[PDB]
Amino acid sequence: QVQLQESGGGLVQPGGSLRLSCAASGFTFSNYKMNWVRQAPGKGLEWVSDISQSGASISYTGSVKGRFTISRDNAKNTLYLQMNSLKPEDTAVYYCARCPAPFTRDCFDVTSTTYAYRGQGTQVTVSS
Amino acid sequence: SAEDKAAVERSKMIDRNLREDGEKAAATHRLLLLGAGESGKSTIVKQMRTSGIFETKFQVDKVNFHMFDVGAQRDERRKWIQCFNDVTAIIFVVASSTNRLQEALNLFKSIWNNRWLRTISVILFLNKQDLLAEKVLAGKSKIEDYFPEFARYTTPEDATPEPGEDPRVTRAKYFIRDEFLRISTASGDGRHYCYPHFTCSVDTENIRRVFNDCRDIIQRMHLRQYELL
Amino acid sequence: ELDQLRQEAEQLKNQIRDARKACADATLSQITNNIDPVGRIQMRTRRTLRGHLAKIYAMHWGTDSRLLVSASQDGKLIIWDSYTTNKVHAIPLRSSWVMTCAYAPSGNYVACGGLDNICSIYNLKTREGNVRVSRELAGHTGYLSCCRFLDDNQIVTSSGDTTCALWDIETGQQTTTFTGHTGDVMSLSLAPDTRLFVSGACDASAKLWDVREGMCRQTFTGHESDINAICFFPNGNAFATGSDDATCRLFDLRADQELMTYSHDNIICGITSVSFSKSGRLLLAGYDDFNCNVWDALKADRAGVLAGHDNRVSCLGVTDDGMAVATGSWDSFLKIWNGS
Amino acid sequence: SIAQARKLVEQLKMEANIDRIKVSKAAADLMAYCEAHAKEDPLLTPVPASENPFR
Amino acid sequence: LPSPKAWDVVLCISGTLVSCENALVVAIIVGTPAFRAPMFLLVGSLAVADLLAGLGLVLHFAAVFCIGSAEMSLVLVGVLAMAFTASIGSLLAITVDRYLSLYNALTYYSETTVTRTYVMLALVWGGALGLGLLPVLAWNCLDGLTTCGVVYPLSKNHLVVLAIAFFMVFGIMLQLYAQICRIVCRHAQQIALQRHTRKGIATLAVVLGAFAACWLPFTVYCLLGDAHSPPLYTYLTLLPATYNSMINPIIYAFRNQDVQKVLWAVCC
Ligand SMILES: CC(C)CCC[C@@H](C)[C@H]1CC[C@H]2[C@@H]3CC=C4C[C@@H](OC(=O)CCC(=O)O)CC[C@]4(C)[C@H]3CC[C@]12C
Ligand SMILES: CCCCCCCC/C=C\CCCCCCCC(=O)O
Ligand SMILES: CCCCCCCCCCCCCCCC(=O)O
Repeated sequence: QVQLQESGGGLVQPGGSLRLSCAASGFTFSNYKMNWVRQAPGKGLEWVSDISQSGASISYTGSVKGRFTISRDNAKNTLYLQMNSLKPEDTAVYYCARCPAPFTRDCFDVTSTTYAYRGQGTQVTVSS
Repeated sequence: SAEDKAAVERSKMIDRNLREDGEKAAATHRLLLLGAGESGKSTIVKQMRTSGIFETKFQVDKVNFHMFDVGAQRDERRKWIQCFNDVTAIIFVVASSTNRLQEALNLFKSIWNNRWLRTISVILFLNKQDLLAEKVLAGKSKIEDYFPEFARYTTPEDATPEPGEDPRVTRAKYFIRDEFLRISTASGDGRHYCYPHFTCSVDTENIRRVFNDCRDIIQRMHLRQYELL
Repeated sequence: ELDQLRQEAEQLKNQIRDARKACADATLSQITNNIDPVGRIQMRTRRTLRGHLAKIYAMHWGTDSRLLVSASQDGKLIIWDSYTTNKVHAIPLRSSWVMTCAYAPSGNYVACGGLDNICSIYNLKTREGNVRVSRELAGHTGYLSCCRFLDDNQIVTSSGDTTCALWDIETGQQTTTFTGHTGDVMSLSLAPDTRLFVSGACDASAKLWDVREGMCRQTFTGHESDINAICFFPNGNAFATGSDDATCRLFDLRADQELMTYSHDNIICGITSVSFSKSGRLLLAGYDDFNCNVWDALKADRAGVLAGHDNRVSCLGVTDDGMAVATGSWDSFLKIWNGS
Repeated sequence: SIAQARKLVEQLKMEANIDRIKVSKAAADLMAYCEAHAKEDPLLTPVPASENPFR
Repeated sequence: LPSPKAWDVVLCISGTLVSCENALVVAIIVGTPAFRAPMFLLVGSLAVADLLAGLGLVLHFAAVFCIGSAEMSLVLVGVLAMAFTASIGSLLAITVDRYLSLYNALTYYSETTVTRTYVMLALVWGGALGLGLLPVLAWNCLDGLTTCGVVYPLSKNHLVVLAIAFFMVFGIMLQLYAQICRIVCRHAQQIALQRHTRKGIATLAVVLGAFAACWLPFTVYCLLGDAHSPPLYTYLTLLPATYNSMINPIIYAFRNQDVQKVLWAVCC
């Protein structure tokens, strides 16, 4: 029974900061690769960042590079995103996703067609 | 031997139509075509010319090519892609004008690093050049805020600009191309390569490009067998 | 009103989990601790079948235990005699990307399907001596994954649009639709009585379906990745599954839980196919590392290895009398194995 | 989205109220079936080569 | 009756080694139905010719030293000449097949290739046979109507024409490999431009240097030598022509991947 539950989010102001957490259960956490995706009102799903099995390779998208920081804790099976200096364009729902197979170097996990190994998401609103 | 010598003879007539059919199929090259909605894939198909797959056929210098297109399938590609592990090449069409270039690059990376697709080559068509040429001259710098490192880029030495073409469109084109070559020349093996071309909307020379890329692919495979490359 | 329904679903899941945990008094591997091991299983190749020119992708035995059918990606469907290696039939398909085939329990029809969203049915009796297309079923909206005859006039299919269907061949129309999976359906298995069937999907889940009613009775979870294969235990009260997480598992219907797990530390590749033996004591599995493993099903101990293929092993089968095993792989050859 | 949740709740309610049996009884039945048909598994007890259709 | 020298024992040892190597190669090739591509046929032809030349050196030392006969010596000399001619022909055939696989790369898997391979094999062995019946008929000695060459039971014109044929074959191979080098250079420059030549140079040096440095001495000696030179010259210039039959299987057969996998599975 694969389960992923997100925590954090809420309403903040420009220039603020937040810390989103993702707790996983039902699989061997350290065998898989993890990533963060988001969906904005009136748009589709967008890939934000990814981190590998150990944490020696990290990848960011162009617009959030330098402001976000991803990390994982393998002993407590947790994923963390630290968001700094928010902007109004960062108002969206955020999801924590896992790649389909272990010991593998690629992933197909952004589909709207009900990808099975991601969570329910958490809402982040930035406004005055 | 009335029961035999007739079932043994029937099995030999079947085995010669099997070898005769496989003789025509050894002179034909099969391609896989991928794109998206924005990319002008339909115009390319038309220029070269509710079901699961479509097929088109063309012939160049008495050589035959078959090109296959995916129709009524779902959004998730990770299972039916494995059927295409012995094609000669994959043609990838990219509309170079939501951050759609980022997800195109992500799909290219997943294709490149997948097992059972590690020996297949890619021909890259960077479509819709006139849209970029019009957009970058009207103060629309989407590259500057979707790709920060474009602020630190200069034209490469091996650039061959067309006459009467501004430097800015040249920098944009070669930046977008080097984005794909960075992935291509990173985690290869020596067993497959990438062939990029700049394509307009409606053109008349893509057939020669496919011909030449396939010929180079087969020559390189052969040269790798003989320990000469 | 998503919050209330989600909370109610959570409460129902908790109740189900508690009711299941209240029953697991003992484990299977404890009750089978005073059982003699089977020993060492050596098996040897008797035949090799040649003639396909691309990768073979599916096979199926006939009920007489002598003839078999196979499907390749060169557009060919070949019917083989196994005692002699004579080619009895060779049928050219209209499409190249076939992914499944089936052989009727009576011996008069065959079927196939693939990436063209159609199921094609061929008549073998052929008063004029020519095999010709007899039927085409054209209702699914995603690629065809598996199919199995119930009788001469009914067929069950699974599709890569997250659905299963029961078809009446005579009129060419669907009779029942089975929905409820949220991922592509990969395999199905008919019961010995054919009043029920199990199904496994690319959401790490299996389900049990009633053919006449059209509803889902039980759902089984416990794997971690996509399920690729499934089959019944010989008496129809249990089944076995294999996934991409490199593990096999045995599930029971009446206890509604999991009983046994088959894995090892040196195996890091997925599983393509599974099958039982006639008595139900051995379990045979095929892998992506070009080999096949034979497990003792009552004690979760390895008992043998088959190693004869140079590419990915794609299909596996055992006859109704249990005297031979057939394996096919991506290197275009079929091999028959027997025990001395 | 609401209708899917309603259908899921209905299916869970249907699946919750079914009868179960102890694990030990099922294991005993499975072991009894395996032991009752041992003398008729040719892959477990190979036959002499005279009776082998493939040799 | 005559007491042998050390050179005879050395030749016997070389023949034994050549025979063992080529027998193993032939056994590996013929024992698998998947090795039926034309290049496998050409490599197998080369291996069979080398094996015949290997077993042909064990019938020239234990025939005039241990059985005391004369006709057998003549027959075995003819067999050796035919085997060497066949090996040269097989090398030329392999080179032409590689050039054609590069030049017609896009229409290379078809029945025309098989027909061409059959014709090439027929021509190679027909020529080898047609230059392997002179030592038994119409080219002998002990008649006064000829002059005996460096080898005892042969005339002089036979060696001269064989040398001319060898020079022609060498020139043809040089031209073909020049064309192959042009193709390789173009591909290498294109690859290296986009931030990606020792293999080519090393393989070419081995392939085109072993042949010349093993066969030129004897070929030149056949022209400059006569029947009055001491036999030590013939014993000293005839050894590299035998070492080439050991060098060839390593270059052309044992560096393939399928044969390496099969050998690793079998021996280990
Ligand atoms: C010992 C001596 C007498 C042997 C002489 C052998 C030659 C007569 C043979 C061996 C190599 C052959 C060549 C191998 C390669 C080619 C390239 C080939 O190019 C083509 O394929 C274009 C012609 C076509 O495609 O029909 C033309 C024939 C040619 C020159 C062949 C001509 C005949 C050659 C020189
Ligand atoms: C096709 C091109 C021509 C190739 C030329 C090959 C030359 C071969 C000629 C002679 C073979 C050697 C004969 C001597 C046998 C050994 C006798 C001895 O040991 O004394
Ligand atoms: C030992 C005598 C040497 C004989 C040499 C035989 C090999 C000659 C090969 C000639 C090429 C035949 C194929 C030609 C192909 C073409 O013309 O397209």
